[PDB]
Amino acid sequence: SMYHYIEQTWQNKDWRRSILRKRLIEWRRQPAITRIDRPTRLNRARALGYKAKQGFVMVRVRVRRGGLNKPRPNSGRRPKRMGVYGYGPSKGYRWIAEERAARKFPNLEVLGSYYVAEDGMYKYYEVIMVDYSHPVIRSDPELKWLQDSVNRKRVFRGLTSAGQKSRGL
Amino acid sequence: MKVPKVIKTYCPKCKTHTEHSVSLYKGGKRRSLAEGQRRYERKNVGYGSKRKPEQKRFAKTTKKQTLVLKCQKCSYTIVKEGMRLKKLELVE
RNA sequence: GCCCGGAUCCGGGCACCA
RNA sequence: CCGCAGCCUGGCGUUGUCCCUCGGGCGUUUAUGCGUAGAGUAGGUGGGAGGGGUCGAACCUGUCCUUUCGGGGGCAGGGGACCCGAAAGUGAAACACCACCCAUGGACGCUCGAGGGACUAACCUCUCGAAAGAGAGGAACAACGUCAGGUGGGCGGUUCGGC
RNA sequence: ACCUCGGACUAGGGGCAAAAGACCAAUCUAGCCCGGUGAUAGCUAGUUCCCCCCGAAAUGCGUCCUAGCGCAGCCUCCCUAA
RNA sequence: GAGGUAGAGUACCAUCCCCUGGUUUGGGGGUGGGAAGUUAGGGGACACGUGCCUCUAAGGCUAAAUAUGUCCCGAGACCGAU
RNA sequence: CCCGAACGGAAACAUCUUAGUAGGGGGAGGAAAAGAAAUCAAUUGAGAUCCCCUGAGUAGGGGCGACCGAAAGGGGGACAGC
Repeated sequence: SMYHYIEQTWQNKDWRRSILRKRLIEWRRQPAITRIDRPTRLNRARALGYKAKQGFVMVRVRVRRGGLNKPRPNSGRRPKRMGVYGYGPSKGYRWIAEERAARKFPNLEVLGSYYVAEDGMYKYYEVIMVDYSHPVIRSDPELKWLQDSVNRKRVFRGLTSAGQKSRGL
Repeated sequence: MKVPKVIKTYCPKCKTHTEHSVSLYKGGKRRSLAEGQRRYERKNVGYGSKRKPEQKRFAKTTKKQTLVLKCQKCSYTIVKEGMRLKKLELVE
């Protein structure tokens, strides 16, 4: 399939990593949460459940890498509980990126994510989101589970793929 | 105190009195990967105070001098109880 | 326990949870 | 008694293009050597008294480099051909030839570093622009993330024996 | 560097101080409310009916121990044993 | 009988931090490196090798068995105006 | 689902415990969450998840101090799979 060859050009250590560097220069200027027209990696999107119907949207999110933005305590602590450096959010940056996308698009449900790039200050992810109220999605037989109100806003309760991994499941 | 280099005592392997060569005891290297050194390093990761007690007050000035005797026929070694002295002058 | 310098000892900087 | 922030410094990442130099190594390339007794430069282990000789030698005369100028190492011609000992000294002899070592310097192809210089397109700063985008200056440093060492009553927890 | 009024800003290990540890709603060498929380107290006070039988110790050693405890000594109750 | 397919910054490694009974062995996160891909991968209490045994990560969904009590019915060696 | 103490106990106290508790922020439902083995155990066996009685204060962690602490297996309740 052509999807097998998409993953080969974007694989590991390649001349393609000269093309991808040029994109990053543009991506650093666009807003931190943007809707994009088409997935950058169709192999990753189609495996996670993206289709070419209307109601599927693609969002790119950039976050800031590093550890937790943790302040030094100001009241009295034992020496164990006074340390700052080395802490990272037990939630992954992949799960943090999905959460910020679900804030800006409150009518869509997160289906998956994968990252696309990385530089010295940010990490970039792309999130697959679907509109559960469009009549095209409402009639789909493979997403009939998405008509249950318990299956909405799952990203906030750790029920996505990135959340299951981080819960030790 | 002076002690000879060679002493004739009982070799329990040979079951008789044989010649022995005399030396003073000296310890080895601490050998990281000892179980109590693996545990100490596992305890020093993270945040906290000084983890373990460390001696500060010292009273003794000498140390117990131990003699090591090696049986010159079979290399069997007997280690003797120590005794508080200044420095055992082992020269013959 | 070290390195190093100086006449086994001395000095300097680092090693060292009964 | 201890911790933790802040600060200083180094590694890794973001971080790229051209050089030059130096120091390591790998397979090669080569030519250079005086504790004393003595024909005299024994630095050492061996084959080796034969090795060179129209299968062209010992010798005078100079250009030249060098050294504890001691003295040896290389130049063609004049010479158409000669010297070391198996012999004399040395705790260890043959400039009798050939090998390796200690040890000097340079060069080939490869690797690793370490330093210095330049550049602009990342990154940063400013200006214009509603935005899109354009211009100027700096620049692979700064800045940020992460790890490591130092400093650190700035702040936090505590201990401050007994009779 | 005068006195005073209305509006506004600064919030608790924080503010504001022509500096007294002053002031921050009669509260300040760290405000108040609610929660942790019925915090801990070898220390102090109280601890509610009758009769009957037996009946002490204020000593030794160890203890960051001498206003406390552990091990022995001394009281009481039961079984055995012969 | 012959051929084709099987989920990537993912598994894993070093280091730092927090959890954990997880201890030279478990889980998650930050930083750096980073596969194989069916002639493949994972696991079988330190690490590796050889047999044997067992499974298929990195894409979702899924009744019943249970947790609660604002509320409605019933019950009770509950209280009885401090 | 993330962030996250101290009082107290250790007869002092800092690793530890208290406790991932109290608390803070975000998101649901009449239930939530989990859920169809890259699982267990051992001479080649069992067979998704959850809850109760056990295994068991066992293996194991710890100034190896105070203290902390499983899973497999056995008996049951429901017992689907795409």
